[PDB]
Amino acid sequence: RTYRVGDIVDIKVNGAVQKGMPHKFYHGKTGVVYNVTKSAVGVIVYKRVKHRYIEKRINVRIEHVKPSRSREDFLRRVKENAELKKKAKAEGVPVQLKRQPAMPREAHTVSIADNKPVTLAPVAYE
Amino acid sequence: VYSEKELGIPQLNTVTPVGVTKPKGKKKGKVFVDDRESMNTILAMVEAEKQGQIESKIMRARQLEEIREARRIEAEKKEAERKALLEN
Amino acid sequence: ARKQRDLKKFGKAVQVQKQLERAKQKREALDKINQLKRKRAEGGALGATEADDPFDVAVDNELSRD
Amino acid sequence: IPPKPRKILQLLRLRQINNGVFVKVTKATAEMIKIVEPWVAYGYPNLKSV
Amino acid sequence: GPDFTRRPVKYERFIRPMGLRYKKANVTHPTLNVTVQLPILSVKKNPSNPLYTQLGVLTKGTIIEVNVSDLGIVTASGKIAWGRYAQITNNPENDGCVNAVLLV
RNA sequence: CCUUUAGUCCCUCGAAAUUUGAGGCUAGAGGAGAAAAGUUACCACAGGGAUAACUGGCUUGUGGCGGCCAAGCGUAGCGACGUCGCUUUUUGGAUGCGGCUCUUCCUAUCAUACCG
RNA sequence: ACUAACCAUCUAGUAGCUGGUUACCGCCGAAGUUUCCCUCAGGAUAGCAGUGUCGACCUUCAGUUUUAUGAGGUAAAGCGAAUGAACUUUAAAUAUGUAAGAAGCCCUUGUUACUUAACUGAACGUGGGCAUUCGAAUGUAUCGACACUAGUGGGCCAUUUUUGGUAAGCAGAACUGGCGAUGCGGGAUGAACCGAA
Repeated sequence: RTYRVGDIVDIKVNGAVQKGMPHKFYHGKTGVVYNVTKSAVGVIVYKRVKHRYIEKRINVRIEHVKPSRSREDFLRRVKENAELKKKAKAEGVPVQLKRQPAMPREAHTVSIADNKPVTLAPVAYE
Repeated sequence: VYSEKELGIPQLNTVTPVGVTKPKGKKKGKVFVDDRESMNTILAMVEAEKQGQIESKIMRARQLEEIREARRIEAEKKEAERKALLEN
Repeated sequence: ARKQRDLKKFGKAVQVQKQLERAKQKREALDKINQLKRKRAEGGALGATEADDPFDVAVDNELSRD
Repeated sequence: IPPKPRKILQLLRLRQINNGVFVKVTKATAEMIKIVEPWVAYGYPNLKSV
Repeated sequence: GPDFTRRPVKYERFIRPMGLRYKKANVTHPTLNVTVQLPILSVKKNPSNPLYTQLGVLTKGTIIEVNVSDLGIVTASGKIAWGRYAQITNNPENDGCVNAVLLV
């Protein structure tokens, strides 16, 4: 794997190799790299203080770091909005460029035919 | 207080010569004292500092003279060994 | 001076960690004897006395001979 | 009170006790209120109440 | 074990009293289900302290060498066993007796 | 260079006669170099860190260990009361702050009273 | 050969230690901590509080939720899906890191001393696209930078998570909460309890 400077990497921490062993607090963490070496990578991490947050620097080698794709989803959203915006302008109709927080559901009727409800006791005995 | 052997202190040339010093961390060649004369001279020096202070001038002179004679015999025997191993 | 500063800073953690390491050692020793007991119960082929060598090496040599 | 409930109360504008507000039912708001469950009483108001 | 021994300067100041010394143990043979009083030959491993196993301290779960001659255990080659391993499985400090189970 | 491990029962030497020991082979495990190095729940000295009192519905009359049995819990493991084995059997000094007077209380009562 | 006592003065000798250190009201208000240097009767940086100057305007911001995606596949259902916690279509509970816009994405071709077989790639620029929902919710008692100044560098208890241990005690890490600087109601009474400032 090839990693450049400025990208975002997730840390997995596998037990195969004891070299470059990070702490359990740095295990399963996400941060940004600042230094790249032959084998180890310098990563900027955010640590939680008892009342605040600080920025630390850790040295983790290749076998623990992998790329992330949260920014991939963000760029997917940007492209999706751009394409819908262009298409809506071309067709002369308005569209929602927003995303919705999943509003509650509407009223509906459910039939009983061929779906007769079954009565249940508090405990299943058989 | 720490020992001058522990500290990496270089040897300093004074009225007492440093001589040909040996490199650090390397093989300091072992010279063996198994000759009766060499044991005599080492023993004479040891007894000299063990006895120490003597009021009599002649006694002090004789102590120094026996050490000197031990060194003389040691040197003679070593030179003889040198000659023996160089010719035969 | 710097070494002794580090010692004073980490004094107690060393003590608790050594206590834990000794507990782990006791667990390991009890395990190895339990393995010895189980193997003797299953089967085993000895002499008149026990091996005169140290117990840890004696036990290992048996658990490797099988 | 833990900091997460402390922040949710600040954002729901419930700074004092007996301090009701109106909230639009939604996934995000419902999750906030469900986290702040141990401190508030909430329900569905009617026309007379409003 | 012995009585008038001179200990190394390493251990010379460790005093082990007569009231605390033990010489025989109640050793249980499981398969030939029987408990007999047997002399203690040596202390092989106290799993709590190397200093204890050097001093001969008898604690719970402690491997000792026991004379099993009276049992008449026949070995594979046909010989009678004169020494086996036995684990102290009681608390001799709380119980005024030493109880061992024989590892056979 | 010797030692161990498993193998063909493949070869030599030694021994005893109707069997062994030591080597031999296959491949795992042990042993920059006379300057010194590593190591220890050990000792002595010196120093540093932690801890700094401690018991406070505590305590009393019936041991511990292993087996058998074992209502159950559980679906192998925990397991009481008993019984068996060890301690343990076929002829009868220990101890290394004490002592005396008086008040009051407790009962875990030596005497006096009454009972089985 | 060599190297006591009292009086006045130097002397108001030398302390980091002890004791004490003088009206009222109003406003603002802590910390008990990170990191570095060095063996002290400790310094430096950052943090909390405050003052001044400069830039914008809920701009922005946030111990929060949602969406997306990691570390936890942890429980569960099935095996009339395959295979056999180490099985899986699916997937719990539980906390937790990151991202969510003009401080944006691309695509297009001019230069470069970089590079490539090459106007070919990378960087530096140009053109475009959305200024009205500019691209989740809720709140917003504004935020940022520079300069300067004062008091702080102790911990005790408890919930949950977790490591080890005992016959039982217990010992240690992470978060959070209470108490320090907090009055009031209640628990007959009271550092650690409940309600509430």
